[PDB]
Amino acid sequence: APQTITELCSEYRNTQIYTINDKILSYTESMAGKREMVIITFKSGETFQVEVPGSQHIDSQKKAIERMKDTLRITYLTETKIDKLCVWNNKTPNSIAAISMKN
Amino acid sequence: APQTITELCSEYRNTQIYTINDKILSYTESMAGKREMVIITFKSGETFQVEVPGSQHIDSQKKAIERMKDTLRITYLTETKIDKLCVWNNKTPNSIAAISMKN
Amino acid sequence: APQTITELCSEYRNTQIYTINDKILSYTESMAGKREMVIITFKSGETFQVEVPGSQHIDSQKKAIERMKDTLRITYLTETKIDKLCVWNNKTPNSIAAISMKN
Amino acid sequence: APQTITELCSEYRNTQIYTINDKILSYTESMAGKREMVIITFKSGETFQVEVPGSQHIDSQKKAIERMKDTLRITYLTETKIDKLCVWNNKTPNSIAAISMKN
Amino acid sequence: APQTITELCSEYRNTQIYTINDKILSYTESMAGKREMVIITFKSGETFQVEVPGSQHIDSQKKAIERMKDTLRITYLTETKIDKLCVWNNKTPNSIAAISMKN
Amino acid sequence: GDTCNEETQNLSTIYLREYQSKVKRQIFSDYQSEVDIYNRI
Amino acid sequence: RLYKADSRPPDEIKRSGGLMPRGHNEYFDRGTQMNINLYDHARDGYVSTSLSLRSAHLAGQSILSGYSTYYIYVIATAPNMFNVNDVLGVYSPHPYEQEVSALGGIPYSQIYGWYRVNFGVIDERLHRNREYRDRYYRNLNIAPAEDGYRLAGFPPDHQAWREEPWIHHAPQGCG
Repeated sequence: APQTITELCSEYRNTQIYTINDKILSYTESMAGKREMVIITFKSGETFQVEVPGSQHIDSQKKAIERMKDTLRITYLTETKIDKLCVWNNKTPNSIAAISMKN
Repeated sequence: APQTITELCSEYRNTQIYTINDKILSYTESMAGKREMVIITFKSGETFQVEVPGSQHIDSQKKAIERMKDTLRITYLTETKIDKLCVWNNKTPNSIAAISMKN
Repeated sequence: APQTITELCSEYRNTQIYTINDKILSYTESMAGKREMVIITFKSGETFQVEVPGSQHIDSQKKAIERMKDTLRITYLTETKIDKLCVWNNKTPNSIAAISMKN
Repeated sequence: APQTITELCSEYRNTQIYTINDKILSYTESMAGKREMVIITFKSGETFQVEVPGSQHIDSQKKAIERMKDTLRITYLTETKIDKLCVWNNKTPNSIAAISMKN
Repeated sequence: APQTITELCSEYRNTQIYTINDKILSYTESMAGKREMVIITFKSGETFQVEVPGSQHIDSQKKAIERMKDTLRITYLTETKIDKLCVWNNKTPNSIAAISMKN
Repeated sequence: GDTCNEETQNLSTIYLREYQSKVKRQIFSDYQSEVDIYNRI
Repeated sequence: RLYKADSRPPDEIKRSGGLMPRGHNEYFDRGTQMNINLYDHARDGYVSTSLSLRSAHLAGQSILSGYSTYYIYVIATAPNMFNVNDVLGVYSPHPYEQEVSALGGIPYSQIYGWYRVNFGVIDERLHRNREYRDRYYRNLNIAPAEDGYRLAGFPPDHQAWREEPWIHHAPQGCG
């Protein structure tokens, strides 16, 4: 299986590793209709979302969508440094595919 | 997708961004039948609720109402400042639709 | 919709406000057959319970009872003071219908 | 319904109350097949388990089993002291049925 | 049942203990389709993973798979010390089966 | 009255216990792990 | 930020949840209940911090003279702290010491970091405390003297419980 976020991110069409190395600057959460989503921002200016569930998501990916929001919320309240993100660079804001944190 | 709460909220009809920039003063949670909801207030006298799950809710929103209640219990406990709220202005008390915390 | 726990408790039959203004002194959790419940006490000498899910409960309540136990555990570990309780005084110990905590 | 752990434990066959008054020494958690379970230990060598979910348990127990493991993780992580344990002594290690904590 | 992670680890096929006695150096989480998994690393230089669910997991393992992901997110975020990992070594990275933590 | 000396000790300890719960809300909230209420009920 | 020089190493300070007074084994220890009195402390449950690195180092040097190593912990401002000259007024026994006391001791999450001091010489390298809670302490400050007054602890016959401002905040049986 992948050993790293870069290695994992090598396998998808339309992905890009981003090196953030920073704690979250903003956290937005919306339960508004069809915008059931989380948007986070870094100081660098980069905005990233965790995309809305839809029928294009295989049931297992639904479970993981809920875990990524939980991880972003608690990363933000603990002010933890996110190291690199793997995002689908073809969506606005870029969609989060994976996330790593170190130390 | 939107990149800010101001932008998301603007996509709805009968919403109102509220800049609160303060921590929650009260938390009330009710498991009473047909009143299973959360109410939060601020120093300012302002009251907001997280709606009872009505029929006009997509299952994605169903899971999202629960998440919003989670977020509000841990913000209340850690005394984290809410920056802006996006709420539905045609309900009393006003209904939370989205939330942001900054820094 | 109710704007306070006093308003909210007042629309139900056989409920009672208890101003507590204290932290929980003890927490008991059970997973024994048919006694799946939580019990809390205060140093006043008062005891309250979160009902076993069962028979005269809406299915929406079922989800809210599980949230109540989670709130009572973390309220206990962090020693946060409960402000008021709305309880069903027709059960022994009395059952909790809603909880409020201030500041 | 019962008001203290000792009243609760007494409606059951093959249960026993252990008085601990101590934090947890170790916590072992397992996702091994047919061995999904938590094991905890105290300085004095008492070892207890939250048993594997299965036909023994009534369906409402399933969800409380899960809540028990959740309580046991945060009690460990926070070094909160456990007051008493109602355990089922018919198996080794003894199965937990109920738990109380006091401050 | 067994009473420790070593007796538990021993009753399996393709397993070995790793004495860790250290905290997690990095945490990688992925919601990327078909690779919804968590990877963790240590200073000793060992990469471990929590598998993607599917058909080597009896329906009970799926509950425990999610719990292990939760446990590893909180231990990492708080710098908690892992005592021992029992992993299936026929997998790359070796895959986690149980975890113990000692206070 | 020595009551004075006993009131100071009590008010002081109530001040400290309030502060300790705030310090516990801060550091114990880090272990709080949220449940999917929907998939276990 | 406030500065307190101490012999105890940060591993120890972490093992105990903070910089303790005598009468607390660790910070949430309600096992030993300590006497808490500000007036008695100042002449008793409080731990003394300074307003500058200079002052803490000086106080550190008399007390810990000939220690080859000690630290100067840099503590955040939060409401468990009280300015001793504002609360005890014309009666502060040591007005030149401009001491700010923490009631209860100082929890480890309130410790911003520390400087190593070798042979009584401060090593300028401030070692940061990764467990310090930045957003929480970032905007918190010392408790206001208003709140201090009811807690001053002057004995019941002390002329202070009948003058401004303590008369308006004297407890049962003081005054």
